[PDB]
Amino acid sequence: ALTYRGVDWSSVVVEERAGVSYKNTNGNAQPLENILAANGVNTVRQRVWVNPADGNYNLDYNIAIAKRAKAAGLGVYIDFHYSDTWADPAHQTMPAGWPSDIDNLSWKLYNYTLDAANKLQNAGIQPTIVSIGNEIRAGLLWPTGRTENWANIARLLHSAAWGIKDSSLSPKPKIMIHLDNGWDWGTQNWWYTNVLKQGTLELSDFDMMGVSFYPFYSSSATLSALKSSLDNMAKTWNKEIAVVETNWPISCPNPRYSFPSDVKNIPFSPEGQTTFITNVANIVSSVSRGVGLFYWEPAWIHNANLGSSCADNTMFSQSGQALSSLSVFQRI
Ligand SMILES: *[C@@H]1O[C@H](CO)[C@@H](O)[C@H](O)[C@H]1NC(C)=O
Repeated sequence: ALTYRGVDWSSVVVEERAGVSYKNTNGNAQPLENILAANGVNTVRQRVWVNPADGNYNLDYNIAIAKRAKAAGLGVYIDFHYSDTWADPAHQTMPAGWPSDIDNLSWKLYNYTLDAANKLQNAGIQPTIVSIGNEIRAGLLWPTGRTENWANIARLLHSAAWGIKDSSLSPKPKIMIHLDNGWDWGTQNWWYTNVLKQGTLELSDFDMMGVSFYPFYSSSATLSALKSSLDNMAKTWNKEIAVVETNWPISCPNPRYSFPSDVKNIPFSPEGQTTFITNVANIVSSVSRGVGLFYWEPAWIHNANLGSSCADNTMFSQSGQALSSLSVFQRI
């Protein structure tokens, strides 16, 4: 049913360079991209940073792994953070060297996006999806695009979108706007309504609405709330929808927040991951134009808790072997 069955495998080269040797469920060594493909994955998400000091996740880093994904028959979803480091609702740090005034920043954002798009094209990489920003619920490129400067945000997003549209990418990618807390209809509605009413960024400027959906940052993240929120988003703007980030723990000794009521019966184990992922996938599929699901960093074994309060959210053993839960992508 789902058009996109994927995972964010951004850390792949970082882990291989750290000595990780990935193995299939049979226990035999095999390139990660091939393991993913063999398990049903058809798309990989990758975070792109502007000028990270150590080079990890910069454009060259992404082109190299995108080529590998392409060779494994996997489509590529480019996630522009528009920052030199992690971009999230609490951090949208201006890339070093970029101007702060809206006129010039908008132009810089356009140039950067256009440039990156053309470089991807020249490398033979045509991403199927491109998000202009990562979880920009509180805006982007702070403080210039910090909420509530809806006028600046809409303008910046318009420039980013057209940087892609004016590029040489062929075929062109679907343009996505990504917000966190997919279950929170109030915030989704508040954000899109205020951004779209500015008159610069138009509905026709983008194609997809992506949301993050995690069970360990609030008990309000129920499957029912996700369903209702996505249904509302679909009926209001009728754009393709996708859960672009999600996790389920195989181990969670002491959570910082209570888990959502409709998932408390799901065990912390590979079997549990299979159940949770399949259920989230089917919630998306039950939504008008719900087309994708992406698990976040299933193979980052050296960062098992993946920034959450739960101990282990990966889908691979500490020795680098794919767990039984990875084949879930063959059934959604
Ligand atoms: C954007 O690129 C154009 C053409 O290369 C250049 O003239 C302009 O100065 C750039 N804008 C910014 C703010 O970098």
